[PDB]
Amino acid sequence: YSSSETIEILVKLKPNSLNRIVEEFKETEEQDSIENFLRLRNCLHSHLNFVKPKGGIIEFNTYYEILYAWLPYRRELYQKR
Amino acid sequence: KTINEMVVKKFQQTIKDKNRKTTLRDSCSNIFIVIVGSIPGIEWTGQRKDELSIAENVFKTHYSIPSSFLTSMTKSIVDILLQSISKKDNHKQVDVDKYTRARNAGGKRAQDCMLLAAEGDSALSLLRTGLTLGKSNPSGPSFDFCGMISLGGVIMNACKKVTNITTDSGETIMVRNEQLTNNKVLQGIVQVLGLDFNCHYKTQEERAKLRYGCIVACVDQDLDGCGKILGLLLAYFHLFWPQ
Amino acid sequence: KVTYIKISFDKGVFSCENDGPGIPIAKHEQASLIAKRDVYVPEVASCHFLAGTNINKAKDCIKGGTNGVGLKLAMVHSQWAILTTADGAQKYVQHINQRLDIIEPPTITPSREMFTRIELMPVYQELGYAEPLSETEQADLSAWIYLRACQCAAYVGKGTTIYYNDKPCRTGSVMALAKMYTLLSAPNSTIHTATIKADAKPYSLHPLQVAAVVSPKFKKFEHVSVINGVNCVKGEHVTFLKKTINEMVVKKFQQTIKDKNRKTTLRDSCSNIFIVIVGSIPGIEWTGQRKDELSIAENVFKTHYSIPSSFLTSMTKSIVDILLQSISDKYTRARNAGGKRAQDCMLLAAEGDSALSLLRTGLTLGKSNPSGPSFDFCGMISLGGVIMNACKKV
Amino acid sequence: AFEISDFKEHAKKKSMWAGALNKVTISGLMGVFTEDEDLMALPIHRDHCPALLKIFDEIIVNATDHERACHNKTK
Amino acid sequence: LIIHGFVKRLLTPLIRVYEKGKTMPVEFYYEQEFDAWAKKQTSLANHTVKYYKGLAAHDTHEVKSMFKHFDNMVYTFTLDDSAKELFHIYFGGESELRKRELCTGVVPLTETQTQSIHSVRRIPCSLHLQVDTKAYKLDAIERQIPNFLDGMTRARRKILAGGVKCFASNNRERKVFQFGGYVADHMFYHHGDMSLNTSIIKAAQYYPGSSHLYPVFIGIGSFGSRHLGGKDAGSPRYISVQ
DNA sequence: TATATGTATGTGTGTATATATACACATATATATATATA
DNA sequence: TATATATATATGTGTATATATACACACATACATATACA
Repeated sequence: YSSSETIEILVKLKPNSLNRIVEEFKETEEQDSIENFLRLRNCLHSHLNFVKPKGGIIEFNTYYEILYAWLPYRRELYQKR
Repeated sequence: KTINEMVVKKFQQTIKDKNRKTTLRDSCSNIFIVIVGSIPGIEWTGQRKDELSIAENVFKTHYSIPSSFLTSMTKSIVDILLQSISKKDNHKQVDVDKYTRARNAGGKRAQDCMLLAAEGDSALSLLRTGLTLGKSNPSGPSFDFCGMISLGGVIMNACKKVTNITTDSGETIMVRNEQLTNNKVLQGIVQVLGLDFNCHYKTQEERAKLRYGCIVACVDQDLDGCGKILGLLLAYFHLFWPQ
Repeated sequence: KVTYIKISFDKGVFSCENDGPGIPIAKHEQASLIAKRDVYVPEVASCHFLAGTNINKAKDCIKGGTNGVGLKLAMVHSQWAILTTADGAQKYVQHINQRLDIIEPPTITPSREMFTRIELMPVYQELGYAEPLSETEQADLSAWIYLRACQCAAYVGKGTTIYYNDKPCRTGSVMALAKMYTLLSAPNSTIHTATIKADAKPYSLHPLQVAAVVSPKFKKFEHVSVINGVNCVKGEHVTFLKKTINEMVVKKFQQTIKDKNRKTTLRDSCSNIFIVIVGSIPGIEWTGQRKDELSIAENVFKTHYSIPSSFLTSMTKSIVDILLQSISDKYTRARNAGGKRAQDCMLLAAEGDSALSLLRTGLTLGKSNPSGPSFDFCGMISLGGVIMNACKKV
Repeated sequence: AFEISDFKEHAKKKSMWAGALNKVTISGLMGVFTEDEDLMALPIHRDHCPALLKIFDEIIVNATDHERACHNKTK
Repeated sequence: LIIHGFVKRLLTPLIRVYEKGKTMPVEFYYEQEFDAWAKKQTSLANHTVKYYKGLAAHDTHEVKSMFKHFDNMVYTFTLDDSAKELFHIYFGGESELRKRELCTGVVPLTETQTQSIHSVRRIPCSLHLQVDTKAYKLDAIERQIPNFLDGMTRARRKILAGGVKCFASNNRERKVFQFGGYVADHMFYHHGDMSLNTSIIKAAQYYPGSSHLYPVFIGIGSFGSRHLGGKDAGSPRYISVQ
């Protein structure tokens, strides 16, 4: 029953199966049993691999490295304009 | 070979497909025969006598199979052949291409559902965008009583791929062409609405046996789409079901 | 070793010559005691029924011969025949005439040659033919013998050339045999190949070579078998392949079909198959002297042999394609492709269709490029965009 | 070694006379089984010896041969 | 068969340059060779540089002059003993060999190897895999991985430059295929049209969960939804950008 | 008879490489199909 | 040999639908291959 930009999904269960879901799809403290049943989490796993000026791959470890590499180019561009 | 020759003849007779070619395996794979008696002058391929040796023409020249037996046999075999023609090649299948059914098609409120037949797939993208205004349009339609299907570009016309045969009973009949029979779009839309070619749909308990009871053509407004293919769609429904 | 088998058929006369050790040029004691005169081994081998070196066949023996009868059957249907055999020190010539009624005494000379030759004229008239053979009978018989020689050439070892009427016989592989049999029904077709091996001796000593074509225009199942050198037409080796292919075909048909209810049998599975099976099987038996049908327990193959899965998969794929099809390119051949000057030819594999337009424009400058190439030795084919790699898919 | 055989030893050693002299798979092997006053022809899915069945067959066909030979006769 | 001379290839120009007056063009086979050539010049005001994308872009006099010298320009591959390691690096199922190789650029080709290739007219497979295949893989990294300054690839940078140039006078709408023809003409794009139009479409999209949170363009028409992942847009003759 | 444990497939994203198909409209020509003649 | 069908092709300017292949890697689904046993 979804909208154009809003999600609304409706399942139907056969009777007396919620308790089997709870005892069968186990719950850790990182994800719920209902979320384990209905595929309701994912990992935000990154691969920060860019190209650099004058050609060539460069591989960063975190987004702070990308920001700190970005800043001096803009600084020098203001100086020359 | 004798049974096969008769089976092929009567199969092409009985079939109005008139093109399919069957061989001896098709003819004979449903047969169990017992043959008992004496044949003078035969020879064998060894002491075991597994295989007798003879010129085929001995039987072509001298023997005749009674025609009543041949006829009975051919009848039984062609009955099975037509049953396998109604099955096998034509067994259980699936929905049609680029088709979104409504939730209430062919049910207790079947008559109050629409088929919004569009021209391609970008139009169906527009219709999917618009039939899913969830709470921003409480007065608009949705998929509870509306469906979608594509017209495949330009409709084939049926007003010049069909022939009249005035029967000797008096009431004339209207036979389609093999090209018109095998069009995917028209086969798809007569599969969706559940139409019938030998029903005139004159009373209401035979119009209640349609899978949902109106077609709505959502076509363009340039003359290529409002004039041409809407006219050919009107011509198709005129030529086969004007009621 | 036997390095050649020369077969000839000309003006009715039929001849066959091999070059291993000859038949022993020696007196046969018991045969002479029976005949009350001097009888040598070739005379026993050619004129004494139920006589030969296979009366006591081993369970591992893969020779076709077993009965000590075949050669005398040839002699008994010969108006005249000549057995010549040499063992490296002597040559032995004996003439056997009038359907084994006149057995001339042999002539023995020194020779350093080593070979065996049977040369004979059949009794064509007594057997229903014209005397001499008509144009059609002659052509039919030559074609049939030529076929048998091609079959030998696929069955025989790799140091042995098969000649028919002095030309060598091309078909040294089951693939060659498959192509020969399907040149008309299905030219330019895909040949599924397998070497069916066993793990226990004696069977592991004798792999079966198999080539199969699968075509929608094949009307019934069909096999050609050379087993132990015999062109036999019935045997449980065929059924072994049929049943294995069928089990896989049924599995993948129910998988691929979302109908999920239809039930097909072996005739559906196999009626589009043509198979050639060539090789040796130890311990088989026959249903008569003709050796039309070999006799064996089916479990011999269930226990010992395995059909490679790649062949089964390929076959099942082709067959299931046809099944679903029944329910419901870009190659300019060169003029000299596959002939006598086939190695003088190039194949200009282009990348698309506009490239082929360029190349066909270029290879037709007939007199603006008199030193250029043309379609007499050059073909064209499309690479279809980007080639699949095999290094990640093997 | 080149050997000369007699009929007797030959027929004991060689399959050309009656078929295989051991059990092999015989395609289409059938038998008659009685199920409560009904005869049914059923497959025999077990290897058997063709020569063994042939020795029954040879006598049986000799008997039916005699029957045809005498059917238009006094005895 | 690679040992015994079975795999062969032609050798065609990639760039021809035509001098005014003279009757012989200058043929370059690699793009960086032409770039190093054309940077050396001081006045390229009367030369006509022709890029030949595929081989079906070759005119009639050019194909006549290429087919008068056909056997002059066919080459043959010779198999080395060091070639198995290079065929396992470039096309094997282990990616870390390919990461470890492809840091450094392509090794330039020496003079003895050049004269040997152009004289005895044969090619070692390893000398091919360490120039052509490696230059391709570096090019594909350039085309398919973003720059960390602007965040956009090569194609999207051409599309932004051509969009600033196109809509300068007034911000009047264009179609997708007409704007794609513009950015393939003025930004010197040397590839197909279907991929460029797909790039323009996916550069214009904006829905919850799209790639771009701050798109370059305003899309006008049907540009797809969350549900089919933005794979349910219109054809490029229907939809517009701005 | 459950358990792991090492095998094998399988879509998916952006930027590339090379192709495929249905329909409308008029009129002249065509090649095999058909009665009934007999 | 005849009079008669019904399907079949090609031209320009139009209307609509598509599909393999490369490249990396986190993730999902399918056994299956043993190893204690039982």
